[PDB]
Amino acid sequence: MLDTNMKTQLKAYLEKLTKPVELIATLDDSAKSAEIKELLAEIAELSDKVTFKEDNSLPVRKPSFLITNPGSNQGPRFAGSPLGHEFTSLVLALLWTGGHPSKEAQSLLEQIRHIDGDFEFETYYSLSCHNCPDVVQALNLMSVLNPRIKHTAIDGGTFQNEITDRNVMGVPAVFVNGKEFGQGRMTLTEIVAKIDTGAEKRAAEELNKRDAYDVLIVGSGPAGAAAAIYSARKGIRTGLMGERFGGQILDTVDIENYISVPKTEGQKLAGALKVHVDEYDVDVIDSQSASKLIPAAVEGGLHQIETASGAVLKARSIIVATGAKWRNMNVPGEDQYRTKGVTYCPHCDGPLFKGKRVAVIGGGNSGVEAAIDLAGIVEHVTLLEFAPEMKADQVLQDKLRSLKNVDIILNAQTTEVKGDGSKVVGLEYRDRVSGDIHNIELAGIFVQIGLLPNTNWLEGAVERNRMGEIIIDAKCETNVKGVFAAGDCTTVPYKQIIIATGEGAKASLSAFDYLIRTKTA
Amino acid sequence: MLDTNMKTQLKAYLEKLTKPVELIATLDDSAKSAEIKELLAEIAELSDKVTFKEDNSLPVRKPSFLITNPGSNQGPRFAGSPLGHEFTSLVLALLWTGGHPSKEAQSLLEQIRHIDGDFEFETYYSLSCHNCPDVVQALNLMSVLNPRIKHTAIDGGTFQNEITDRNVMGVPAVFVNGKEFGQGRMTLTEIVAKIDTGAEKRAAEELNKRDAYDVLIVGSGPAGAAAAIYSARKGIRTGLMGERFGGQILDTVDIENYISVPKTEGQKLAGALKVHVDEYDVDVIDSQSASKLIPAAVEGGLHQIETASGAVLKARSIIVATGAKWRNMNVPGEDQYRTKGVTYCPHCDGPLFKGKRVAVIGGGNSGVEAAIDLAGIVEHVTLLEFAPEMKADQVLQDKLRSLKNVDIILNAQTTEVKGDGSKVVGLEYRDRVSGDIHNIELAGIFVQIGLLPNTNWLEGAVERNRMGEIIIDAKCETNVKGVFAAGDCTTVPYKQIIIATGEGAKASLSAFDYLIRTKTA
Ligand SMILES: Cc1cc2nc3c(=O)[nH]c(=O)nc-3n(C[C@H](O)[C@H](O)[C@H](O)COP(=O)(O)OP(=O)(O)OC[C@H]3O[C@@H](n4cnc5c(N)ncnc54)[C@H](O)[C@@H]3O)c2cc1C
Ligand SMILES: Cc1cc2nc3c(=O)[nH]c(=O)nc-3n(C[C@H](O)[C@H](O)[C@H](O)COP(=O)(O)OP(=O)(O)OC[C@H]3O[C@@H](n4cnc5c(N)ncnc54)[C@H](O)[C@@H]3O)c2cc1C
Ligand SMILES: NC(=O)c1ccc[n+]([C@@H]2O[C@H](COP(=O)([O-])OP(=O)(O)OC[C@H]3O[C@@H](n4cnc5c(N)ncnc54)[C@H](O)[C@@H]3O)[C@@H](O)[C@H]2O)c1
Ligand SMILES: NC(=O)c1ccc[n+]([C@@H]2O[C@H](COP(=O)([O-])OP(=O)(O)OC[C@H]3O[C@@H](n4cnc5c(N)ncnc54)[C@H](O)[C@@H]3O)[C@@H](O)[C@H]2O)c1
Repeated sequence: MLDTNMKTQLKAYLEKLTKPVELIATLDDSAKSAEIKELLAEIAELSDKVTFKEDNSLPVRKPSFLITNPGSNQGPRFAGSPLGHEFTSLVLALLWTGGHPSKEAQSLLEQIRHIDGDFEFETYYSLSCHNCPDVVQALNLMSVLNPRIKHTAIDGGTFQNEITDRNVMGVPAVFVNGKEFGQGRMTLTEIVAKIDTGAEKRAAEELNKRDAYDVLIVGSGPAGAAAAIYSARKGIRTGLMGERFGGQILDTVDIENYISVPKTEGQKLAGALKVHVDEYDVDVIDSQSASKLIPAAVEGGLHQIETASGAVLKARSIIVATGAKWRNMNVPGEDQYRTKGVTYCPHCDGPLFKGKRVAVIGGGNSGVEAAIDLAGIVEHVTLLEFAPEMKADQVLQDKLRSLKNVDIILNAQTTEVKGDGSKVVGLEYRDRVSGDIHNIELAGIFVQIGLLPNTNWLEGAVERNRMGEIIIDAKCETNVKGVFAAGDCTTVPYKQIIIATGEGAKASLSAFDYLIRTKTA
Repeated sequence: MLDTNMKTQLKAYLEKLTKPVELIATLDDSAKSAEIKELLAEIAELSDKVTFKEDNSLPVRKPSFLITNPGSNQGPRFAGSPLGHEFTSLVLALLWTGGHPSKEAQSLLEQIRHIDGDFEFETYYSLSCHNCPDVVQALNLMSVLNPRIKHTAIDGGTFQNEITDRNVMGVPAVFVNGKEFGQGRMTLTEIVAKIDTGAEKRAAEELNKRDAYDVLIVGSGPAGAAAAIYSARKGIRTGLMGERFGGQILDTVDIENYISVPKTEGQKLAGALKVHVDEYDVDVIDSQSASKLIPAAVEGGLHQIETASGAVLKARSIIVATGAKWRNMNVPGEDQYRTKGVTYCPHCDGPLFKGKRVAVIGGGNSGVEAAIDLAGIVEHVTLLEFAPEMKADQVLQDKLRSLKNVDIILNAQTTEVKGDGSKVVGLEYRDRVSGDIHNIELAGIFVQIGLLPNTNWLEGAVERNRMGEIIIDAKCETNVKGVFAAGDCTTVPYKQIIIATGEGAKASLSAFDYLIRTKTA
């Protein structure tokens, strides 16, 4: 039923065929199926690539024909007339199946080439309908790429029997596996979204496709936030990846040394940090953990960060700001009284305990200094050391034995934090030697047993001191060109919010200075 | 007229005499003056120190007698009876004048021993009055110490003539140089305040008397404020001296990078800094300039700071935080448009000039980097260099010549900042070679010609790099034990409020650590 106009175009279009096409028909003696025999044999006669065969004992509609390459039995199936408005749908099916490429976004085409679900699409059309080809062609494309996605386009003029049995007022009308899909306009892009609803949001593929960063900051505590703002203000492409925006301050409650702010709160300062950040062009990535730094193999090239989610980001410059974790005792009641008397930092919370009795857990330098600190502010201090002797510098140990409101207890293992449901009221411990249990009444417990920088993921790539801290010069420079670090994760002598924010800003200005110096062409 | 009780005490009290006393009388034949002859000769007869002479041609009241040491004619003069309630006033005058000491605050006594004004005090009393001795004795004491302060105590029973001529309803009643002074109760302490109303508030003597500080912080910008809060929170004795509380931020207007605070203002942040400070025990000294550090000559001893006012303060530890001054062009209109388009820092203000044309003044590193910075943010940048070539690292000069929105002008001396009464609209300059005048239209002028740390007052005492910055390690330690430094005055690579506050806190924690380590007895 091809008109001469269609023939000439079709002859011209089949000249753009690089693979051999076969049309496999299933026909039933009716004059409609005779009309489709004629057509297939007309088309076959127009090209040496195109062969018309027929197999009339297949479990598919009659009349219909599979378009395919030799051997393989995968491709678009038309039932009834592939003419009218669907003429250009038919040329396209032959072309694609014969090696011509899709004229649309190849990213989607790969996405489609990899899909797991088994889908038969059967679209219902009729020859008169103007808006039906775009849906037909769409789902045609799909059937060629992935062999799991089958597609039968159905002319309503030939199957009024199926039009009624299954209600179809209005075409086009598609039916994914004997189930209503959708009607009217649908672009391929739009089709593929809905089909992969039970998709799997590969946000790691989102991340892998991003452009290189001018600076990528790893860690979104105070240090990294501060660095993100200073970087964004220079207008450079800036990224800020971290596990949890706000770092340590988020789990903090009463904060009284953020300079200029007599009293604030962790959740609030963290929100204030997020607001300042969003005042600038900063791609904030949350809930994402860095697992490896790969240093650029040449100056002027790019460093890489690997995430635990399997993504890889790329940056002209990196800033590490991943902080530290204070070690816990891991005893009953420790959790329960976190921020209600059990604390870590003596700098931050010391003043809250004037007049009160406290304990320091840990006999290292950090614990011993902490006790000499608290001793001046508070009424009584009890230091408890797990080992049979204190580890701290002698100078400090003698100074602590000099004060009149302090007790040292050796071989003392804290077993329980006690409180009243609201606040700490005491401590239980055992003598690791005789096994004897003991009780202290107090209002505060300062755990000073070790800081652990979050840097074991950097082993081998940047240099660390012997406590795990990232070694930095005054400019926050690491031993790798174009990698800087700021905050508690580094060798800064002290760990405070106000100190960490200053270092992030430094690291940012140092990173910018390195970008502008990276030479020329 | 001495009764036997008075004699016995007086005999006992004159035994406490270390110098020779002379009573010089002026007497007029009346039986009152005969009554004072008798008395003087009774007293003379009670001690070998006390001699009674009389000179009856002196320009003073009759009867009266000067009490004094031989030769010299200075001391308390009584007119009429020095008896009744004023008996014990008389013993005291003889004792003090004969070398016995004042039983009251010797600080005041030195203050009084040094006074410049010429004062005759004449107090009016009468024998019956209970509250008159304390005023009489007070002003007696004064007359012995300083020889400029004369004092005649006047018995009203003998001079009813002067009681009426000069109205005196109610005693005691004192008259500094023929002029009403005061009536009723007056302590010496209270007398001396009022007499030195035209005193001179030696606030430097206030400062010289203060106890040693645990830490003395020099400079009350952000760095020193931050250090004062961290120090005070440890409860140590802390002092914060500076020229002007708030440092550089006070003259600053729009501040958009104080981390956590999207927009604040200089005068406000400075007030917020003052409030946080006053939340703790910090002796704030304002309007006071340090002129010299004298390092302790031994560990465990005290450093000293000399002020321009001549005061000297003492501290176990010092923190220097005296900042820097950006160099000005010193041209007409520079002042006028300070904070209205003329600025110093490109980090702070760069973002305000998106789309705008700007100039950078200065072809050093700081200027050239600044131009490469602004070039990315802004539409056009014009760098003007006073010399015939730029000074900056070559790397940077080539990078600046690489950009497409930049002009370099050599031998260019800015002559005028132009505006519209509100904001900068352009710049005038001369070619230092041909002398030709030129004009540029712009909205911003970034002056980048040199930072000058405020540290020339430290020459020789602590070590400085070659740009004048105080050399510090990561711990803010200087090359002198127990002296630390923080903020723009030091070698920190960048000068920002958030960076300076972090350094002040560091320097504080480092200073505290040094205090606790300073050994033992
Ligand atoms: C209970 C408590 C109370 C405190 N109170 C005060 C106080 O009153 N005042 C004060 O000044 N300081 C206080 N501090 C300390 C203060 O919070 C720290 O100085 C500050 O948070 C350090 O900031 P930071 O940016 O360097 O690191 P962090 O705050 O620890 O933030 C680093 C961030 O990076 C994340 N991260 C870690 N590893 C990775 C990775 N591989 N990839 C991506 N992200 C990663 C971390 O989970 C965190 O979110 C307190 C700390 C605690 C624990
Ligand atoms: C116009 C302008 C705008 C700025 N805008 C910003 C901005 O938007 N953001 C930002 O982060 N930074 C900004 N800055 C810079 C910021 O103010 C500095 O980083 C910061 O003030 C440095 O603090 P500081 O404590 O180290 O020293 P300073 O702020 O300079 O304070 C030191 C103090 O010590 C005093 N002093 C000096 N000598 C002595 C002495 N011998 N004895 C006693 N006291 C002494 C000084 O007069 C001053 O009061 C700006 C600076 C200027 C000039
Ligand atoms: N300046 C800082 O803020 C900072 C912070 C952390 C570490 N550091 C430095 O790192 C080094 C490590 O010193 P440190 O004191 O942090 O660690 P440390 O390992 O040297 O001392 C830890 C001590 O805790 C004791 N201990 C452990 N578990 C205990 C428990 N459950 N109960 C009681 N006692 C227990 C151990 O016996 C040991 O004495 C030092 O050089 C220190 O100066 C510095
Ligand atoms: N990182 C920082 O924030 C910081 C701040 C200040 C200085 N520095 C360092 O100190 C050194 C000094 O560099 P710098 O650039 O501050 O100073 P510089 O003296 O090296 O350069 C100053 C330049 O200004 C030019 N100049 C002076 N007056 C001028 C005028 N009125 N008009 C036009 N041009 C004029 C001079 O010709 C000279 O080229 C460098 O090593 C720099 O890195 C660093």
